[PDB]
Amino acid sequence: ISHKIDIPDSAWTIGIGEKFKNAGHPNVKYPMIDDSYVQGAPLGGFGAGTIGRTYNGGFSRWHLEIGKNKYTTVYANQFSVFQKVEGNKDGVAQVLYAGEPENGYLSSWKWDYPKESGMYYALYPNSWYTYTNKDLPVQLAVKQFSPIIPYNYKETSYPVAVFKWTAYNPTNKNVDVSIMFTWQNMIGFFGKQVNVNSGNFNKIIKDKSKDSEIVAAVMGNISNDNEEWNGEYSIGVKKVPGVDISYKAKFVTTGDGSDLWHEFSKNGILDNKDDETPTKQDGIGSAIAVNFKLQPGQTIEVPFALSWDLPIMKFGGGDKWYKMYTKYFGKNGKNSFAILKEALNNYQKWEKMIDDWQKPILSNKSKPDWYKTALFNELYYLADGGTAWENGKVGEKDKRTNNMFGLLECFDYNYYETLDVRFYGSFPLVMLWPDIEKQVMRQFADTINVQDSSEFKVGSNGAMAVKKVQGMIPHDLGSSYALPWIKINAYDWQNPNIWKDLNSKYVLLVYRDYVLTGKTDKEFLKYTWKSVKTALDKLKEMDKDNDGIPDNEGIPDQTYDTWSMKGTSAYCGSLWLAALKAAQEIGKVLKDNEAYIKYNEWYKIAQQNFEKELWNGEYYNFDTESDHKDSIMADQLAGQWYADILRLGDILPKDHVQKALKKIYEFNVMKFENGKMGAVNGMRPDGIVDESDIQAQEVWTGVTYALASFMKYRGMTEEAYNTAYGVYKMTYDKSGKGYWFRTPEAWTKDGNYRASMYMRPLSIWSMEVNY
Ligand SMILES: *[C@H]1[C@H]([NH3+])[C@H](CO)[C@@H](O)[C@H](O)[C@H]1O
Ligand SMILES: [Ca+2]
Ligand SMILES: [Cl-]
Repeated sequence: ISHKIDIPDSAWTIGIGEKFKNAGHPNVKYPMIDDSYVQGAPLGGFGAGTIGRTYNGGFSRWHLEIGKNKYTTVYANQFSVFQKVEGNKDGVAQVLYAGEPENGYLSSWKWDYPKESGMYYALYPNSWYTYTNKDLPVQLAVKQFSPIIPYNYKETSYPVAVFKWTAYNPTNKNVDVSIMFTWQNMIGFFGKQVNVNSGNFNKIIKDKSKDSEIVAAVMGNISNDNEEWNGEYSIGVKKVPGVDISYKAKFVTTGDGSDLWHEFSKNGILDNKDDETPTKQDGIGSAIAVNFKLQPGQTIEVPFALSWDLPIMKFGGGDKWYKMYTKYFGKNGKNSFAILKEALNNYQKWEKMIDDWQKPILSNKSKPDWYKTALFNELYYLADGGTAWENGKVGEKDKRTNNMFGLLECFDYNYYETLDVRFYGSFPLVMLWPDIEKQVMRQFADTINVQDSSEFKVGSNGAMAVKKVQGMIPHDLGSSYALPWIKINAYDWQNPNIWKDLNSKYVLLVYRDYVLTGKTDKEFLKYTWKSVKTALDKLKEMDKDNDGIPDNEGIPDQTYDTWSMKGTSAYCGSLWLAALKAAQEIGKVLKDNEAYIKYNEWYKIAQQNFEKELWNGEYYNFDTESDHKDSIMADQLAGQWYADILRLGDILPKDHVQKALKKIYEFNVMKFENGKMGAVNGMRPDGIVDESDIQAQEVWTGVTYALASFMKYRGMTEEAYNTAYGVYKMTYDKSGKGYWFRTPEAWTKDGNYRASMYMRPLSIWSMEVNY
């Protein structure tokens, strides 16, 4: 069957129903998400809410409630197959799901799709399932995707998925085949406080335009309430030559399922029974099937689709917003059929658009397949990370020009656009969706001079601190449990208003976004320039010892929020140097002589003092005053890394940078499990992992990928890919820890993890920056 479909060799692959033996688990004491290794590539566009369908076939990882992660298989949601060989009395019917319900429902359906009988493949945004089963003479495959397309802000938003089936008969008998899509009416699955199924009902739409015929089920509710819970789901199929369509509008999901299954298992043909009766307590669902006869050697292809029109997202602080796709389909929540139809009539164009964007990388035969696997599959997080993309506040009067956006750091630390993390994680956005990236950075610019003098308890030490200080960049733009975009600085473990990295990272992200979009967007530099100057001016005030560099205060006052730095640090110091160099450049572009002169003066003093304070002959010391000061830090030259990307030249001597990178490769990579797991954060110069704090002993996936890109830029090609390979292997390989489609922030040497589904590893896209 893989002969009749084209799956790229770089697709991640696993057997349907394969048990994975090696899997990791959280390495922390507090409760932390662990949804198991049974995952797959998500379906759904940016800001739409996403649905994770796993490699076992189940629709199990629900991100439809924006900002929340709910792992539960909705067992009624499936593809099923019927096959009957010409000359047999009976056919066979089978749910394409390698599992079964726990207790109760749908006992009549044929569960437990057998092992060693099919494969799952993923190369985001595409995934595939092949079915090669000795009791199914006709072989089947499906290609499933959403239209996630760089430089496209329309289709990329859509709450839709397409399932393109291919069926091939390798035998010498005629075989009757049916494929059935079932879906529960999930209105009330979340957001509805009482009466969760009440008023749900299903209708059948038959669209008979010539050379189209679509048949679709629309699963909605009789209420017209404008609430997060209300809207519609649709499933449907497009008629193709040689296929007939059948349907069932209403079967009971909170029952044994035999209302539907006795029809399908007989002859693969449903009753075509319409029934718009609303349910009260029972759960209900719909079914759409196709049936056809395959001659020996014959192939047939048929598309199904799924859409969800859930127009309103609500956050825990009370704000309700329309999702981005509503711009294209409307806001009233009765548009699921329009969305489905658009997909069923345009999916072939979308396939080609995805192929067109993937082709430059896939066709580059100098790059290993593993690297391609990771580059594309890490992109899952852009849609799956609780992504919020608004098209107005519900009830909003004054029209607006922009659509605010946010990606979560992760689900365990439910913070939007954590700036210290996006410094690593935002590369795909600037490179592939630059209008979104510039919007986010304008969001940050707009916060710089916000002051909120109310106080909060700091988690690390119990002291009270001001929420938001004028001139200090925020850690984050809110929490999905509170008020994204409106109440910033949701994070409370430390006080980010005294952090020594955020203001620098902010400036560097600004200049990055100018450089990587062609050095043409002077208007973006003009919008952000006051905030850039304010940010550097405020951070200068933190230089207590007058060496020209902000001083770390013997506490975790930066992204390593449990790892103390004291005095001048390699990390914050290098970031400061590069940020000064960037601001000098912007000064030149914008003809701001006083800023150029001032930042140049600050840069020259700071650069001299940084080298003297920290250069030890082999690498740059972690810091000037900590007990662990001669640790080799993987991220010690983060400022120079960004300076390379920004084309700002040498902030530090080339020979010193080279020695430092070589040391990090020889130590932090190669002496940490033989370089097979990434770069550990801190290593002592005797070749022993630094145990001064948990973070020192962790590999950070996104720091590792960033380090790899830096090594690549500096011509250490073999070291770069070796360093990155460890992250790929841990994430995706049979020898790793089973983290596919949930890449975590960190792991320790035992392979166990902290914070699955994390933003930072999107930094693998920095390996694709083109000089
Ligand atoms: C999320 C998390 N604590 C990390 C460390 O893993 C930190 O960098 C972020 O600032 C925090 O919000
Ligand atoms: Ca200082
Ligand atoms: Cl290997």
